[PDB]
Amino acid sequence: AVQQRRSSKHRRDKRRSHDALTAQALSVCQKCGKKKLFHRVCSCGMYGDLRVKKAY
Amino acid sequence: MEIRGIFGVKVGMSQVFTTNNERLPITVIYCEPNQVAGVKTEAKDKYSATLLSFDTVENKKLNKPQQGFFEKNNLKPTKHLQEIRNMTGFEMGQQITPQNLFQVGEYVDVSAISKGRGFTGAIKRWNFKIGPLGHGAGYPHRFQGSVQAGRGGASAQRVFKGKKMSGHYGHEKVTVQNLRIVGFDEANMLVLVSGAIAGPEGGVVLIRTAKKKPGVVKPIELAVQTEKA
Amino acid sequence: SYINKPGKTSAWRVMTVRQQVSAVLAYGKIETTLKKAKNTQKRLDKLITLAKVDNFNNRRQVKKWLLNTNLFDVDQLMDHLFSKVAPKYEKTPGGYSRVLKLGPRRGDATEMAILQLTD
Amino acid sequence: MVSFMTRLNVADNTGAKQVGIIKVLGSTRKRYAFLGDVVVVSVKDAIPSGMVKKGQVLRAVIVRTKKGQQRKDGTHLKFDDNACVLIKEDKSPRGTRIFGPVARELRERGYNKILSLAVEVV
Amino acid sequence: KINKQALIDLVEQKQLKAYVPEFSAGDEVNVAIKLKEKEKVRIQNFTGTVLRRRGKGISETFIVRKTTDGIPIEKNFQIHNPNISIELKRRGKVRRAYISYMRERSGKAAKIKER
RNA sequence: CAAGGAACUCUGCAAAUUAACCCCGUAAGUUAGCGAGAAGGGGUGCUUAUGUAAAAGUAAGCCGCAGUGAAGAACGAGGGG
RNA sequence: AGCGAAAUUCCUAGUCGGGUAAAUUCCGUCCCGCUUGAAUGGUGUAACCAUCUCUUGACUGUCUCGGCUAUAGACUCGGUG
RNA sequence: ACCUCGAUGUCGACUCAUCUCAUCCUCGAGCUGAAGCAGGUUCGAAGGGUUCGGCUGUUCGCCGAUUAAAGAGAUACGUGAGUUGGGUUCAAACCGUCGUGAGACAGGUUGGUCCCUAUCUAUUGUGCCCGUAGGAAGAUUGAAGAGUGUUGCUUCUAGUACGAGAGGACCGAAGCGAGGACACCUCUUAUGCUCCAGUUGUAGCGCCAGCUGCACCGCUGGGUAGUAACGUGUCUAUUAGAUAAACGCUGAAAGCAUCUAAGUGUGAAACUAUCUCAAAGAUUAAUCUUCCCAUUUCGCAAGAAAGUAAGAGCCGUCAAAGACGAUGACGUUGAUAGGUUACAGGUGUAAGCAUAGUGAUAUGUUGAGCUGAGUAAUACUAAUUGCUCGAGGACU
Repeated sequence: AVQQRRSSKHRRDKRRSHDALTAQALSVCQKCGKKKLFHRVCSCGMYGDLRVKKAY
Repeated sequence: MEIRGIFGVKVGMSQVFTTNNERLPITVIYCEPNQVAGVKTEAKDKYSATLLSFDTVENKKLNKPQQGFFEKNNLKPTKHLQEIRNMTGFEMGQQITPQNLFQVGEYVDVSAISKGRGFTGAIKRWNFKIGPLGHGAGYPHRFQGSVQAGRGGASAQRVFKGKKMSGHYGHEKVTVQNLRIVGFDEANMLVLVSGAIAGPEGGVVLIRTAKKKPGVVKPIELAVQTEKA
Repeated sequence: SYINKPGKTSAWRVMTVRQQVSAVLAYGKIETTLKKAKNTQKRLDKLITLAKVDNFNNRRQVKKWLLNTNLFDVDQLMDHLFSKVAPKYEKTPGGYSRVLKLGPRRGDATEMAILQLTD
Repeated sequence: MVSFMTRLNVADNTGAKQVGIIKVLGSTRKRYAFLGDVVVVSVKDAIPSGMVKKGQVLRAVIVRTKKGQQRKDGTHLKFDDNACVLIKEDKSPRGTRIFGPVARELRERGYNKILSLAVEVV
Repeated sequence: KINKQALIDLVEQKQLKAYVPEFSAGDEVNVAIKLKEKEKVRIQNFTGTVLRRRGKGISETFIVRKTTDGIPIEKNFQIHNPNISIELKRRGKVRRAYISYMRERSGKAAKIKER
């Protein structure tokens, strides 16, 4: 393991171009009508009607 | 030599005693009569073979193109298909009765996909040696170490091409020959075959006439345990 | 290796499983990792099913899986389970508890899930 | 599998006590010690009353193996001890009153000289 | 399509036996084995105590040890095997299905044998 | 980790076994101290009764893979400087 | 005097006996002592050595002949770097 | 002393081998003061193999043991960004020799400081997006590649021939071998630490019992699925071609002979395939099949709302898959995983009661109890009623 110079600038960005974070495909909520995300809980808390998450 | 073929799934490993003071592990392969997808006579196809479909699934679990070709060819929706080569004597909608097309004693070959192993060491699939297991010096016991190609001014000052390094090990469709035939069960359309088949128990098993021999029938070695009280 | 934190061990895992199953029996809702929820629910439902035979042999058999809490203790937990929790669960052949997947945790971005017991 | 330098007692009535392998007859990386395999031995301990010099390099045939041997008939004959017989110049033993059983795995190779007088063949 | 895995046993209806008594790993039995050299066929009544009684239907193997000239000779046989006759002699009591400590047992030092 | 037991090399270096207590036994040499706890062998669990201040122990019986039962215990012998 | 290929021998792997199928490792044996050798003392010596050598019983993953069980790193994820 | 002194780690031991043939054999053949077997030289000739020990720091060197075989050369006398260092290029302690002397002995016994978190090219497998050119889903193939290209004994033919006899075959057929590959771990092994059981101390579960923690995980014996091997099955062939060594045929130069001048066949373990496997980013994008698409009017031309419907993807369950990706099935109409029950299979008569026992305890209840993976029913639980890219022959 050894290197004899420093890295470039564009290739450095290309290496960091593969470091993109994960994406999130949102989903609509029929339980309450607010924003939500797929396979997760809603904002109000209702799930299969079963309201389970408290806002406060 | 029109090499007949048959598909199935290996659904068991057993051991059946035979003659000549020996026992032979006899596996079982289960399948159902398949439906031919088509035939190829070599004039522009560049080879002669027969595409056969199998693993029939229900209609709502298949894409429109393939299933549409299936009903247009008088076939049911199937999950898989493959071409058996050097064999074209098919007719349309032929239900596969393998116990008649294959006798009880020929030496046949079997193709199957192996069990996947991912990224493993080099002692498997290449069969090399490892470092010092003991003897009390340092802490190496399994490594490659020497990968020398040249160390100097112009000896090689590079590396060779082609690596005997295991990639995604396992799950490769390979054909092994010299498998004998043992018996048949028409009730379940199952075939008892000498020797286990590669891959997970239940994987694809293709049985065809072998190339090492043109098919030599051997008699059944009578060792059935009819010894009751 | 030199002296250090041993990470996580099977004994620790089973002890944590016992801790959470006793806690959820005490209250009825526990937040955790989904993997741990799947690990715990097997023993949880097996024990609930065992509680429906209603004999002292079951009382002996279930004793190696109960821990105390601030509100209740092992004896109180087992008596409550045998008296009121079990008679409700005679109308379901398994699937006694429910796990609901929440959002990621705010400390390590871990998939969180809340496990509760509802008939 | 027994490798080398192993000590074993005698079975045929010859008059020796301890013997050790001096040359394993076979091939490179044989790594197997099945029965009926000829081997070259040296008598590590021969009392003077016997007919074999102590340390005489001679030919033996192993009839018992503490390692064992997996039978392919579906049965399995296993020995818990290592024993052999000293063959004199073709296949015949130097002992007469055979003591202990002998395996049938060497019957396929003949050796009727030993098996015509042994106690039992298994 | 479906693999019931009952076909494992549905094909075993050929290699089975019903003459073998149900014994344990602490019982003394005997078995006659033929030795056919094309004439003067011998019969070996190999007898002794069992050290393992286990099987899965085709894996029904068992180990039996005899003492000849002081030498303990142990042989294993599959239940589904031609040219055997498993004749039971006496049944003791054992706690495990595979034991190996009795090879050190000798006369006036063996375990108590059940009637 | 079945089996080989130092065959790998200068290669017995971490590697196993002997251990606590109790009862025999212990070679050569010795300047008479030793060697020596040489080396080599055997027992320890439970119950009953006896011992005693208890202690081990004692006699009878019991079991199984064991009975310092887990955690704590010495490998050496011979030749040369 | 003593010992002698030495804790030291160019010729040397000198030679003999044995352990060793195999042994400049070990011991003793002879001696043109290149250049051994009594107060930079010798010969041998009684136990012992957190020294080495070889033989021996005992213990083997020491290799035959590979890994196993689980973690710890490792690898993805989030925070710092 | 040409090139490196502002380094370009040199003996090893080790795993891996690679290249050459001026080869040891497995090959074929020529000839031989080759009666035959057993032979010897040479030719074409590198596909493959060419071991296990002690001894010397030592790959140098001795012999031991076999096999058809224990061949030689080059890789920094191969490989310390691969590991300890045994002499040797750290020290010294001691013997001997020598210098008047600090000290030298390339003589001798002993010990003896090996760091590197992988940047780029090759590189093992997969990936982000894109192309395969109306869109999408498949089926293919074979330019070029890889493995396979190893090999002995016994029996029959055959003690037949030859040779007075001894000695004693070359060919072919079968079995058995060795190494290696491939598969499964049905049998057996180590292992299978939230499985069971024997099982002791201590301290907890109110106490006796029956549980619990630690004692490796208390030790020990087994064991579901499953890993691997020492577990068991196969294979090294046949065939189309072709020169090579050698024999040639007709046959001239050189009125014949003469393999050569035209072709011809016999024709090497070697060569190309036949055997097995990936493969069109193989842009030489090669070949084929299927499914889908039809709302004027503008805007640098076909979108002004239709904007896949063919499908694929985000996400969850799975998973014998498995560094993350990854591919495959399921997505509620869903048996896709988990659960309840049942089964395979394994552990082993559960606790308690009763009888005898003052009491260690023996028997019945009981083939009872139990378990993480293997199997079956079962929507009992979850994967719900979601979101993104994504239709019109642009061009020959």
